[PDB]
Amino acid sequence: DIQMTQSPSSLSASVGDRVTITCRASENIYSNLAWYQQKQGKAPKLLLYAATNLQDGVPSRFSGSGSGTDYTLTISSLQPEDFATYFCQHLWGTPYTFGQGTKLEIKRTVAAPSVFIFPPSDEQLKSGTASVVCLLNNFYPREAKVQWKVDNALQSGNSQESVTEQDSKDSTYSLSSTLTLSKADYEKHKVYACEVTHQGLSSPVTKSFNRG
Amino acid sequence: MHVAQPAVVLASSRGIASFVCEYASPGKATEVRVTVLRQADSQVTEVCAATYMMGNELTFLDDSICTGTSSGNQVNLTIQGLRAMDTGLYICKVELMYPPPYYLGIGNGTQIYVIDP
Amino acid sequence: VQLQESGPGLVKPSETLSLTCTVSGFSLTSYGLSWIRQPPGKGLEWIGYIWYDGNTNFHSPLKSRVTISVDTSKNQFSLKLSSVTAADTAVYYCAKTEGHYYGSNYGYYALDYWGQGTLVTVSSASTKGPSVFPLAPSSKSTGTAALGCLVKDYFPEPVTVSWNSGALTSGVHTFPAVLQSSGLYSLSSVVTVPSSSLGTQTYICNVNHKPSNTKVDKRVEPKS
Ligand SMILES: *[C@@H]1O[C@H](CO)[C@@H](O)[C@H](O)[C@H]1NC(C)=O
Repeated sequence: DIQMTQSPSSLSASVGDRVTITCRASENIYSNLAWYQQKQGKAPKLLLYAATNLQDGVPSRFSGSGSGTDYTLTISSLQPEDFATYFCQHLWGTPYTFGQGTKLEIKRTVAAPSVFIFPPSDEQLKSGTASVVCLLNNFYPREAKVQWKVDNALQSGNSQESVTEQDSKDSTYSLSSTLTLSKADYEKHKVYACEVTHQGLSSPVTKSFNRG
Repeated sequence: MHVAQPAVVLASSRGIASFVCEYASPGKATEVRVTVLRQADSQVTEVCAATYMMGNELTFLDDSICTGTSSGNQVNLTIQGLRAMDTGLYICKVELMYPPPYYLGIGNGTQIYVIDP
Repeated sequence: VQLQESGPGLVKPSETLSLTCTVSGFSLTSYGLSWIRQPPGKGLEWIGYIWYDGNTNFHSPLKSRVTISVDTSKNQFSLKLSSVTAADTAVYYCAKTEGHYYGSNYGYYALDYWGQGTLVTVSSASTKGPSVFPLAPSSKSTGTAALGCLVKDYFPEPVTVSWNSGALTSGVHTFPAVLQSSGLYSLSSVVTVPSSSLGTQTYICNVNHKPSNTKVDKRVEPKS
């Protein structure tokens, strides 16, 4: 009945900067607004009730403004811990509709990944499966390319990457590329390499092993 | 929850003052209590009050100095028999009882002025 | 002060979904309980509420199908969604709805306390339990070493992993699951621990797949 729209859908801003999240309502809600912080994997935490009044537990750098239909947030002196997806909600009407939500991103300093590689455990080989894993640990930005090679034979549509969200303290990423061969195809080859090229490092780094 | 009412009113020579108290509501508030307070020299006291059931009129408490008529989400409060001693700020308090959730609103108040012939 | 959701991780399509929200610190106070859901990587959606009156009078896109109630004796509220479809895959939260004194007025409500949230994936498929294998550290001393656990082939989401039954915590990286070509999920968990403490320190990963009711404690160590 009364819909909400936030903007922008996402944004970036370095640590220490001042950032604001706007949330305009269709009708007038007379400052019956709530702001929420959600770090994925957890339920959202209430920051501001009554538009401007901030909840006891929340730091003072969080503050709200606005009236009538247009309302805003403000983070004077942003911290890395504030990485989350922020939501606004009106509670002046039958359905307490949430806003679409804005995703705040830290944007840290450039950092290179620590590359690791993991051969498939013999425990797994018994079952008939063969999963060889490659680990990019703590880097920024997320834009990174990993190339799998089996006896210098490039693997293209065989891996599955899985990247974790920006860290609370490090403000970094981590990637998990897993190559999946057949038990037969696996032990019919020698060298398994994980070539990692990234902005943080000068020469593409390769971490490999010979099954034996 | 904000409730609006005239900033200032002049009571006629007869001694009749009137003011409306219109209030913001989420929608369909079956029961509402209106309560008028008189702010004298640094003290507030309830002079009249009334419940407001939707779809019908008001129901004031006996000995209430006020009488009113409804119209959606606003009541047209009139008080009779006034003289200079009764001049003060007449705040009206409105609260939504049923159905929940409960809300509570208080206006800036209508400053009623009076002078005797 | 606290509350948590309890519901089945999986439910077949076109049959009523039933949840519960066991609570503590309620009553003896003018309380109101809301229900909220959040599909994967999607925004929040408010469903309904219920107050200490027992009043469940509201409107919402789901009002047609939902049926919120309360069992005062057991201290738990029950949401019941009807004829579920793929659209109803989401994390369902229950949250206390509390009013506030602000200046002369009272009201300005907001969801004060939230629960952990129970993820329910509607699907016709059967629940498969995970196989968990080790990812041991290789021959390399110097920054430091790295090890992990591979949780493969399970359905449905989620699985939760903790190292040394919650003791390690520092330096961990448990990645999001990925849907394999087969249709079963799989994820990896990883830790970076000092090279000094490898043979003189024990490392276990505690995986738990509640939907299948399987829990495993796998020990990870070098391969001689
Ligand atoms: C308020 O009551 C008085 C007396 O009847 C009169 O002015 C009228 O009825 C009401 N005023 C308005 C503007 O509705």
